[PDB]
Amino acid sequence: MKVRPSVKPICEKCKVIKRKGKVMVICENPKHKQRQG
Amino acid sequence: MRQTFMANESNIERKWYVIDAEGQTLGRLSSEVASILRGKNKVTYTPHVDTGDYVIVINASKIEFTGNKETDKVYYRHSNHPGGIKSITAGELRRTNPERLIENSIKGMLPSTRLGEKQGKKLFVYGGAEHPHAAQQPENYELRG
Amino acid sequence: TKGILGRKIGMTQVFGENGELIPVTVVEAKENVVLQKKTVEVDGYNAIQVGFEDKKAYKKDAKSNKYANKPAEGHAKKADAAPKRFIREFRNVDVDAYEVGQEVSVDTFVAGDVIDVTGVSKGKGFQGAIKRHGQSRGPMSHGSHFHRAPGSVGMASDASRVFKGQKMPGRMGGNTVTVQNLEVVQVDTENKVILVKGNVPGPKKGLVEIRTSIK
Amino acid sequence: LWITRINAAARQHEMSYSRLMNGLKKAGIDINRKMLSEIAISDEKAFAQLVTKAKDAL
Amino acid sequence: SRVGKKIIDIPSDVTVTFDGNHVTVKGPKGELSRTLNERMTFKQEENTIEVVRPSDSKEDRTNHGTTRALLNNMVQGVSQGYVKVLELVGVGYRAQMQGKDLILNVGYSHPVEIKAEENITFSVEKNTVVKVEGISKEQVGALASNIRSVRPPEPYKGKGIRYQGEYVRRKEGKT
RNA sequence: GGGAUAAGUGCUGAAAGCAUCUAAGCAUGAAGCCCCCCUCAAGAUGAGAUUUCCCAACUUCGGUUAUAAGAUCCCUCAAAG
RNA sequence: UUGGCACCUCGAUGUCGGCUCAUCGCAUCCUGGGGCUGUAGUCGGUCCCAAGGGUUGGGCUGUUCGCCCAUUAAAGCGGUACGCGAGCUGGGUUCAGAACGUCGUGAGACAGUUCGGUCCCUAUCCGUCGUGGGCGUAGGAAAUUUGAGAGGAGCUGUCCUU
RNA sequence: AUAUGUUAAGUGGAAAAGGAUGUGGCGUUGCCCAGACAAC
Repeated sequence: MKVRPSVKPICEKCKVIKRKGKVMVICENPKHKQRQG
Repeated sequence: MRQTFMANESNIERKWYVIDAEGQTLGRLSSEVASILRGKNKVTYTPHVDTGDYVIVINASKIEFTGNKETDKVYYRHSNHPGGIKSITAGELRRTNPERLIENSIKGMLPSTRLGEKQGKKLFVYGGAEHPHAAQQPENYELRG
Repeated sequence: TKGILGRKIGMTQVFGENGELIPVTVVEAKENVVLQKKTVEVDGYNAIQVGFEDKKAYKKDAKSNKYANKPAEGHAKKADAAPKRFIREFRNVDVDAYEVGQEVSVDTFVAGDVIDVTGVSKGKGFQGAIKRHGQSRGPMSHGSHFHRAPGSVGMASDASRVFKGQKMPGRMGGNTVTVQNLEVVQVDTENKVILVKGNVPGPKKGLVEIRTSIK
Repeated sequence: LWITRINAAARQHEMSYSRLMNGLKKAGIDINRKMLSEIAISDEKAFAQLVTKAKDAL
Repeated sequence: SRVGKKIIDIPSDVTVTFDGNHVTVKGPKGELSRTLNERMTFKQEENTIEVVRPSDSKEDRTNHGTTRALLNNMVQGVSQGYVKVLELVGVGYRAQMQGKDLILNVGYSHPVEIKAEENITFSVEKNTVVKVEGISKEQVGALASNIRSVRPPEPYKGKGIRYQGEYVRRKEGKT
């Protein structure tokens, strides 16, 4: 998990969602998972 | 010509009321009750004597909040010992001791004088639908809102 | 096992089988009787009330605590018993046993039982300095002038006051102390004593209050 | 103090102090706040008649 | 809500009784009920049920597809039922039944005992394949996840409990 | 040891015919939070509870007496100071 | 932190380091829980949650700081008048003596070395640690108690089995 | 208190470059039932 103020898609399969009022992304490879903070 | 009526202790007649805190919002019930503990709803209201009535709040475990207030409405209580600050959320304070929740909310709307302290001693909050004071013969009040 | 009162006699030693030395305290617990019994319907909680050792009967012009007075006489007579010196309540016991007026005998405990003992520690007068709080001395030498005083008490400006927990001289004294997880070494029914492994709070001939261990 | 007492007396006829004074002005009545509250204390019927006129002028 | 408007809800020998707030479902394995919603009302043409949403609010059109799906899952579970099967991979890793309860051997210094719950049926095939049968989809999924979280798959050799059709990313880390 | 949580992990699940830990719901999860353990505590002026003991006349009840249960002054002391 | 400014104090807010005694923040040194790994195992790297407790003896220097010797689970960084001299010391430096280098025609000077060099106060108020007398608690007493609240405690190594 | 609306953050009741399917208002222009917009 990367925690950075700038969250962006790195994949072409990466997806942006909101959970509990926080922006995140999710790909199958766990390196690309991020959340805003 | 100085002619204004002032109330004495040999003039005042206090009566008893019963409020139902069921489906009401804290604060909005509290301000209306606070105005009754003082004689504000009376002619012959005199500010240096106590001229208000007794109130009884009955259900008081059915009181309501609007926002997310039940999880973050901390209360905070210091104790005068180094690092002695304590804490409880509003949600868990009406789950245990709902009577102190409402009593403290209403007393915070009364003056902190020798007379405000005595006026706040007429409150009688209960949790549940019954109370012991049948001998005082209280009426229902039906908040205005 | 559940609860009993006694007096502290002193310390000795005992050789356990396998020949090891065991330091031991002699507690004498005679004349334990169940007085009033409290219930949740009458009082709000369950407990039994025990009286330890009997004093003399009511006398018309008594002037010490050696003779019972009228209210104590009546209370101790409601259960057919003589007046007692010490009276305590036990909440850990089962209240459905213990008829009122029973005698609590010393063999309610058995060798090997783990117990907790509660006494009043013993009496040290105004001692305060490095004896009360286990503090360090200043140097005894080079130029000192600072030996057994306390240090600084607080800071400057920011705290223009001391604080509520500051440790200062003021009588060691006689608090209530519980020692946990001791053990019964041997019970002596004819002399009515219990041998407890270790040492317990208080001076000789003080009250001890044995209970079964909570842990 | 007088305004507090008049406000208390007007809520018993389902008016607030604000609208009662507005209506009394539109009716032309020129009684003090000091007299208006001595009437409300001693003579309730007269105060009721004042309130009806204040209500009719609105 | 396409799924909300596409409310077929074709029943079976299962009878569908309404109690206004909640709904109860009886069938071959039924008698399970759930509290659905307040602002949404139903209508049963002959046997089939259809849902209707008021005021077209986004809250309404979001609760629409959910209330339509919960009834479908709760009536289709009593009819047919739900199953989730998961497989054990690794040397010496074995699990077998203790009647209704289940104990597992997955390389710890102690076996793991997971006692059963109501409306659930464990059954081991060959000391390496475990399936869970039930009528509640959510409860079946919950238990299937809980027994899996005892030893999840590791990426170097794949050993650990695994869903029957789960793809497992495998790494190649050489000494 | 129990209860509720953090980061995290989830189940079911729409909005958005797919997907998705979340928006309705349902779990789990830290030597940290609340209890559990030890001591003080009704001046808690909101002054709580239980058991037992004691109960008077004068009188202008203005108070005067004498007292009850129970204490104390004084004296011999220490396990207390 | 080194500075910029000159707003309180020049009919005095009087001192670096050490000692005694603490108390708070978290931007976490150890111990607890996790994600990713260029994580095979044992070890690590990086990030997220977390302030309950813990966080060493010496040699050299007045030294803060620093280097070194042995340990330890670990030897965290900061605020508190760079916490604390009406609680202590007085090694250092802004006092009178003396000497060296250097500068000065000289009396002298440096901020450069070196040896010597007086540390006052009986606690009134708040604060804090102990310990009593008075009244109150709708009769007066003796004993046993509930617990609203408050304080205390809270660490961690090695070895053996699997 | 009378009307209309916005906010779900206790924002209101202390801050930036940047980041983001949070939700209103307003336009221009694409693909529209001859079948897109996805799933299979």
